[PDB]
Amino acid sequence: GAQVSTQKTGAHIHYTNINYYKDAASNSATRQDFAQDPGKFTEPVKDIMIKSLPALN
Amino acid sequence: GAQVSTQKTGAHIHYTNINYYKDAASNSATRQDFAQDPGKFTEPVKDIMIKSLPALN
Amino acid sequence: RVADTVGTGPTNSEAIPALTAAETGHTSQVVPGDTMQTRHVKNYHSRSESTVENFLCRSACVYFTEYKNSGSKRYAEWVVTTRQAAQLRRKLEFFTYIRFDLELTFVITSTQQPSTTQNQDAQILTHQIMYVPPGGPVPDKVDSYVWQTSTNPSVFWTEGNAPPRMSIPFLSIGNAYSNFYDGWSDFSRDGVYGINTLNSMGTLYARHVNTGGTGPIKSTIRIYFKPKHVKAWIPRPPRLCQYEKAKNVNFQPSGVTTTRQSITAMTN
Amino acid sequence: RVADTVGTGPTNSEAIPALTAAETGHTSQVVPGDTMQTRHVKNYHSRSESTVENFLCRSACVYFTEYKNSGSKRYAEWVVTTRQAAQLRRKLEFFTYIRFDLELTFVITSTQQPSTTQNQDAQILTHQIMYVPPGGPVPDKVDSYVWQTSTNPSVFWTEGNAPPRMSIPFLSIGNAYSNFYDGWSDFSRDGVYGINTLNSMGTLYARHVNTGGTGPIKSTIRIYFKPKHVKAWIPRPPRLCQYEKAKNVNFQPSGVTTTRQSITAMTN
Amino acid sequence: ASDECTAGGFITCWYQTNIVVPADAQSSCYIMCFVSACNDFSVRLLKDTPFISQENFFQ
Amino acid sequence: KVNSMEAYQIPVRSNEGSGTQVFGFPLQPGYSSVFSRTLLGEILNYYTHWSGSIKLTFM
Amino acid sequence: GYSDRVRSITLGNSTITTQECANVVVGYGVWPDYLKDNEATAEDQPTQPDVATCRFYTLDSVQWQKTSPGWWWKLPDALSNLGLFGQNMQYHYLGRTGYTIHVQCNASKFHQGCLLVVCVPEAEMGCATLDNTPSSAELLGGDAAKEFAGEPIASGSNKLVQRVVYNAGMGIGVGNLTIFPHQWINLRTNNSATIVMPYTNSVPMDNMFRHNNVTLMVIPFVPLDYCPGSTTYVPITVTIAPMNAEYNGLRLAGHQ
Amino acid sequence: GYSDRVRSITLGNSTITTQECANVVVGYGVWPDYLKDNEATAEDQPTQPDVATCRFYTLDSVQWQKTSPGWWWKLPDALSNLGLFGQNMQYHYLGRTGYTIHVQCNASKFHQGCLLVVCVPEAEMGCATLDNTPSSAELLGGDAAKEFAGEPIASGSNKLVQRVVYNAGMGIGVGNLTIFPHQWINLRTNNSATIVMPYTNSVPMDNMFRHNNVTLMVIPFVPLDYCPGSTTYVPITVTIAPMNAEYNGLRLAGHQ
Ligand SMILES: CCCCCCCCCCCCCCCC(=O)O
Ligand SMILES: CCCCCCCCCCCCCCCC(=O)O
Repeated sequence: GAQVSTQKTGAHIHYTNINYYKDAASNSATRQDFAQDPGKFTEPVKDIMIKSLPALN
Repeated sequence: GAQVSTQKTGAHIHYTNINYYKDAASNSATRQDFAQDPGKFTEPVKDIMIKSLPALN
Repeated sequence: RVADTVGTGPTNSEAIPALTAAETGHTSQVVPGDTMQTRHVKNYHSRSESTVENFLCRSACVYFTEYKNSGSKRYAEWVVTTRQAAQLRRKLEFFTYIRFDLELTFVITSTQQPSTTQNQDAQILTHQIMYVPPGGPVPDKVDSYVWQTSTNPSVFWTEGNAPPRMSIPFLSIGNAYSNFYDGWSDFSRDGVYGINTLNSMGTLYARHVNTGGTGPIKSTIRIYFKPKHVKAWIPRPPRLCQYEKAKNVNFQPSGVTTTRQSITAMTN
Repeated sequence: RVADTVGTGPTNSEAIPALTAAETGHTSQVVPGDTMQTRHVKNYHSRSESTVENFLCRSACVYFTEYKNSGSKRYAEWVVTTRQAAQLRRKLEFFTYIRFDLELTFVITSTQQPSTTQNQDAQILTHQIMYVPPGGPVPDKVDSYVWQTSTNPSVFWTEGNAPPRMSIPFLSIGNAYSNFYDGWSDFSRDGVYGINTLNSMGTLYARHVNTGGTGPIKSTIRIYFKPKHVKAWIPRPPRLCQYEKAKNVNFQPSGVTTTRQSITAMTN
Repeated sequence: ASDECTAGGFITCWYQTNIVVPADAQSSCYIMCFVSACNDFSVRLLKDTPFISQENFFQ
Repeated sequence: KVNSMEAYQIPVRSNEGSGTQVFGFPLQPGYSSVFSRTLLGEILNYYTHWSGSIKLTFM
Repeated sequence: GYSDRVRSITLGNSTITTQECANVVVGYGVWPDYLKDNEATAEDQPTQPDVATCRFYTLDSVQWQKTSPGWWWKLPDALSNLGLFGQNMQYHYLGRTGYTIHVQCNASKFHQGCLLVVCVPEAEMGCATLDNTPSSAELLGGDAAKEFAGEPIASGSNKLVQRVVYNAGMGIGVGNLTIFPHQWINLRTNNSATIVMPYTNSVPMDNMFRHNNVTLMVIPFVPLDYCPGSTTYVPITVTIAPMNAEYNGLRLAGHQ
Repeated sequence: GYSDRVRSITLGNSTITTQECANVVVGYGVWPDYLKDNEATAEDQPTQPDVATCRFYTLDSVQWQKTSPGWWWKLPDALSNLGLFGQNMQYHYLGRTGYTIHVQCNASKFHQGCLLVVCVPEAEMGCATLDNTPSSAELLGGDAAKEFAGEPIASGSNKLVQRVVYNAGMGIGVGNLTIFPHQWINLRTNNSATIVMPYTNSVPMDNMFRHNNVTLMVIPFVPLDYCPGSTTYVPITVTIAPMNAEYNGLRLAGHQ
């Protein structure tokens, strides 16, 4: 059961990976996980604030 | 995802290549890129000149 | 992929993007275009090296110890702790809670030690590393039954080839590893206080399997840690201080920053 | 594939292929057939070794340095520069702008150094190479914290097997590497002038991980560079001069060519 | 790391107008400054940090 | 001032003439002493290259 | 119409009403909630005292002086002897709860001062002596505020928390406390600060007496200062309300 | 919601933000605009420096005293040596441009004063001596404010502008300056005044150095006055931004 994935390349090409162990802890790291969400740390406050309105009214 | 390409042979035969890395910078060199265009360096001038016409008229 | 700026044109308006309140604690989020006229620029830049996994997916040497083929100190024992190396400790400290698989590489180098004995002949040394879980009997001498390792994971290495490598599953009684614990070992609150209270990862023992030659040989074993499959939560500020012990966060007091000659001056 | 000549027959005509103007600067492009009668010949010749990638896809030794297991000079440091080797420098100079991935092979050879000490025993030496980005702390001594390499790429090699090999992604602040820069480091224009201004590729450090024997050992590390995925623009004439420094293009003045006895003579 | 080739810029503050206060209000006040990465901000070539160093392994 | 909480505070006062300069600091976050120890600066000390806009907030 | 500044919070039989407030902050964007069955390690049914435990509790006020380094409270210790909530934890081996924090300071328009109200998970204070861990009495104050010291603790060979303000006791820069959820009280713009905290911990439930989850800290970045004849005493009051409090492991009272 | 008083104007790389302002005034209800082809006398293409010329420029501030007759600026002269805009006019024979005027004064609630900010097309000042026209140095101040005099210029036989405040130098009543576009700054009600001017002139384009189109004048109808111990220095700052500036007649630099 071979898996085909994209490679890390520049902008302005696939690598085959096969698991040979069943421990699942013997796999490679998940380097390609480019997801971010600053909503927790920034804009923590309950009532939402618009970009251009008086902050306190 | 194996890729099959032609080999370098004489005139007057395929090699299999598989990428085992995702960095994409770990791939082999692109030796077989036989494209040339002297138009930049030779015949630089704007107005095109025919092979057998007086050069200046 | 990084967000790309939007082109803007001059306007006079009731709306006030630049004006905001610090007191709310909602960080202001204003683009360059709101403050000044800008031009449409596309960005191909990628936030692909800031990922927590990329930042923490590199081998670092947590600790090294020395043992002798002859003399009183036959074998070396090290308790398994992340804190004793500053670089590994500082990056782990960046998150309060971390969950991660561990990759271990051991590098062993043997140096001949000068001696009065002569015409020494040296057969290739073989080195045994054995890891004991809490409550496993400790070896008391190098020739002990504990060295059989029937119930204990163990690796044998012959000098002159690739360093031995193993993968470790996430081991914790807890759902996540705790970089900082604000707690006492007992209910009374009289006793040791600190992260050392949640510290029970076991101990590692290294010995010469065999002695090649009469002369004394000293072997150094270096242990390397590489986080894998990393998961983080509750981020913490940068430590900003030199470390003092691996059992506590006690610190000599430190100035906030290096000092420039004057508020106006651009020179550090 | 090379262009193949077309057969031609005698003719008298107004048209003048051989006649042309040098002043326009458009290189004349006339086949042999226009100047003389020719025969139809097919060419199987291929322009497949003139490609820039084939020309620059071969390992060359940019530089080598020596470090000692004992004595004051424990480790060797080399700043990473293409210019210090003439053959590598000359071919790179052929294009003003070049973009290319870098392949690095390190070959390490250790030679025993004669000494007064006797009955030496030598365990296999292990060698560590560590690359530091600009502003990474430099090691001041061989036993420094800098040698942990938690944030720094590093390779460990055991003597007696294939040389260590790594691939490097195209590293530049700029879109392309600049072989020549006509510029000053500062706005004033008083200061160092040259390509050295755009030179910030970091530094490489090599040390003995361990000492096998009491006697002195000297190790030479040789660094080899192989361009990959090459892309070139703005081609430059052949250098035509012996080099003098790696920081400037300063040259002793050179005659145009070797001299024959007379314009008529066919002997060099 | 500071580079001769690339100089980031100079940031400075000036009084557009004199500060004005009523009698019984303090003439002198204070201003705090907060610094952050924008949405377009990015980084590369991760390296060991200069500030953290150990003479010996800690105990 | 670094030893006290006065490091963060920037002094301002009513003055006879308008146009006096409140303060001046280097633009780069990583090398400058003023931004080296901040959240963004500390993360930057870890990485060799940096890109994009910086937001400065004054209360 | 309505005002963003005006607010009214009602928990149990206690209601809080401030004419002026900065927008309320939820620290990680998560409301406190009761534990899931899927995530629950303990088999025994939990006991939920509901409104009894979940009410505002007012602590002893402190005096803001022109030279006060700082004031800090260990929150679990703060409510350890207050009402049914103090009684339930003493009775039960395991407790998990959300916490509502409300810090109120009142001053005249002429007054000028800025206080930083930050709640920090797992803050570990470090002892002034390197070879000794900090004492429990120094670490936690029951019924009384514990105060930061502007100067570093002097050289000593005894248990003693290191209280220097810039390190904040954690040996970390005071300015970077922004990453922890926080709310700024500026006398010209804000009357009081409200922070709501989701329960945070690696384990789903933990014994409250042995372990403290979060620590409320107040530090003045800008000193209080006023012209002569103005009120010279300023009072800061901390009110804390438990949220969705639940208890397990019914046991005989007291800790040892 | 929004406030009528709050405003934010962004021109080029300069942004102006005032918490309190009187409604902005367009003097004849006409926005400044580039010249029409139908109306254009000159055949040669014009050069439009765009954002370079069109940015706010800040002038030297003045001190409002309890007895200041008045301050007045010739606007074309004011920006004659400032940035690219000063350079373009020196290079070019003909220039036509719109002008944005922003006058900012800050005072404590206790302070009381009223300033009249009026822009007047073709103001011609009259010399104190009847037989002599006014001198250029007296008529226009470059990089510096020119000040009205409460008393009439004394008897003289020399060039000298007549500066008496009631005549305003035009020999016309000060009160009737209302017909010219204007905005009142009252310390209790207004922080600053914004006036936007359409280009005004008989000819479509005119040489800037020889001829000045409009003159900004500030006069206090009500004197500044305050109780003792209040800030005794008040600063008035004039910021001017060119609008839709265009240039023609590329010529060697300087005027003669
Ligand atoms: C068989 C030889 C190797 C034995 C390895 C034993 C398992 C070691 C696991 C260490 C994990 C450290 C996690 C971070 C620090 C901590 O939470 O204690
Ligand atoms: C981990 C050990 C290897 C470290 C390699 C570091 C990267 C070296 C890159 C050198 C590129 C040279 C490019 C041509 C010359 C120049 O433009 O400066």
